[PDB]
Amino acid sequence: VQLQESGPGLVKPSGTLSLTCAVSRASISSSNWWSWLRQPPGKGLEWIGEIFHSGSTNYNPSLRSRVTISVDKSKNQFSLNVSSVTAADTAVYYCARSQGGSGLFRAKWFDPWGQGTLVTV
Amino acid sequence: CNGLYYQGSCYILHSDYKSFEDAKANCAAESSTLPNKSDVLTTWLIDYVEDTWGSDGNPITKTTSDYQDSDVSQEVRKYFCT
Amino acid sequence: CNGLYYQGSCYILHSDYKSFEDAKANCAAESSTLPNKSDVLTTWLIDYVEDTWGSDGNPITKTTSVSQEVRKYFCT
Amino acid sequence: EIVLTQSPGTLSLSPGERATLSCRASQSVSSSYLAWYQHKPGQAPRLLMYGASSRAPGTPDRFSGSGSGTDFTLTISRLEPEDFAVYYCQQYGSSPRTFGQGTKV
Repeated sequence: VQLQESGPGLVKPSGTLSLTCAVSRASISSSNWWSWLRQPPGKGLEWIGEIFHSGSTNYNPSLRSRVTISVDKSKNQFSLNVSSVTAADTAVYYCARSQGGSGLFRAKWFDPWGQGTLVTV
Repeated sequence: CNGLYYQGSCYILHSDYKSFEDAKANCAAESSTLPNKSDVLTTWLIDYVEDTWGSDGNPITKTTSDYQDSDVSQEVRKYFCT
Repeated sequence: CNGLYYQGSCYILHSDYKSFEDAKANCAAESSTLPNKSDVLTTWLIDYVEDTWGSDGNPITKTTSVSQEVRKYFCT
Repeated sequence: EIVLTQSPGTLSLSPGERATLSCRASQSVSSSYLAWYQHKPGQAPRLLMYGASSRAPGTPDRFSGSGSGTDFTLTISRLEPEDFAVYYCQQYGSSPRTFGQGTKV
């Protein structure tokens, strides 16, 4: 399951930053919860939400208002739009996969990561 | 019955992902309530019931106390209905 | 029994995450085996057994028209 | 939001050592559910361990993990030039999944 991130590097403050990731070697419709994560430069990582093939989205309470994660099955791309940026969101956003989602046995740990694109506000 | 059973109480899973209020509404409409963390903590059921909804309004975990202070109301999670 | 029930078959959950071969060994120790895909596809059991190992060697799923993975395994 | 703190910010060593990395939690983590990761600069992060004591396939046996509740720890028995990099704690027993600060080697 090769995940590759692609999006606009520069997003001015208060704008919407849209990062789209491509699922390869597997199906987005498969039983996997696709999550997006953040790595602020020099600080600890965070978890800015997750999505499924049915559109169900579970966010971090801190970032729930700003973020919106969507899925497009036709192009097998799960994307994330972060609105109302406050210039503190600069980070290397990562795609992620969490086994499970169709059943009751979701494995939270994000085994296959993906090279993250660095966005500078 | 069509699910787990413990001490005469039978819990049916619901694969659909829904918030706490909707889960409680569905359980009540189906003549049932959300599982109680008290009866599910020590028993084996927890292995199946982890990360599902409970009466108190928080996902069920093996921790004894110190429930998640951070709000979990606006979240989606599978639920069991007795 | 302690686990799920169908057609007189008891399914026990081993929450520990393990590969297919360790799952087979653990089930053999229990004198049981991994679930078969045929018996679970047409049942509510599927909702519980999805993304859990099966005897075929691939994860049990309703889709489709690896030894490098570890997933929660049932035992019957 | 369980805040995870990794005590040794940088454990500088030359190849060959029983390196020990530790990380604690503000609240008890259910089932010792902590999966460490690896971060080679630029390279895609890996899953070294899940459950705090189990190694995911693809990582050598030199990684041994132990812990419960508050305290969790990773140990490298011997070090090789291709096994030193940043390391992370990841608890998934709380509703928001929280990581930990890096521990560079």
